[PDB]
Amino acid sequence: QAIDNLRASLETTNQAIEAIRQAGQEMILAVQGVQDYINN
Amino acid sequence: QAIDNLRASLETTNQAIEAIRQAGQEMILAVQGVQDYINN
Amino acid sequence: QAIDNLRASLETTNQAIEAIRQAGQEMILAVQGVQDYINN
Amino acid sequence: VEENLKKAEEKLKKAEELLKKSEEILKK
Amino acid sequence: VEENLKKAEEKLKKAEELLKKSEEILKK
Amino acid sequence: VEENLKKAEEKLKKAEELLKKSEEILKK
Repeated sequence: QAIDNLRASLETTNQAIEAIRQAGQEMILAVQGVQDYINN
Repeated sequence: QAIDNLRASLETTNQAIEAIRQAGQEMILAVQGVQDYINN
Repeated sequence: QAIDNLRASLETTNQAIEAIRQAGQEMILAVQGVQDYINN
Repeated sequence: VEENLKKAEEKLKKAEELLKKSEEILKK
Repeated sequence: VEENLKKAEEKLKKAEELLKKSEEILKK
Repeated sequence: VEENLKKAEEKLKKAEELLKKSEEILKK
């Protein structure tokens, strides 16, 4: 069960990382949006 | 002990992720600060 | 082998985090580049 | 830009929730 | 700025690849 | 904005330190 517990923790951690990765893609679009507006 | 070693590693990894997550919150404030200044 | 499997997964996860961390350093340079251009 | 930053903030909050869940599983 | 955002996008794509690999190892 | 980017850079450096520590624990 201790092995299963670690596996469930690491699954959860990977989901957290994926949420940060998607936040990063939104921040690239935000910086792109600022750069677009000052170059309009 | 190998199970305990993995657990300590994953604890450490989670702390690293939390540092990146907080860096992300500071980058949102930075992009907000740029957007605020060009809209002043 | 289940312990070895978790270890290989966590190694892989740590590499993913490091890629996000480096993406963060590039995004700081991007926001710096925008801030530099509006202050030129 | 504000919509993109809102969506980013939402995803960072979900990441925090998931990290606390990971930590709680590890405690067991 | 565009080069920095390109490099960031490349690293986020490598992170996604590595997360899918991690998930596949866990399934085993 | 410069203070926010400084704080972000500090947190990214702490993350690198913690990842190297995680890797060192795994080696054991």
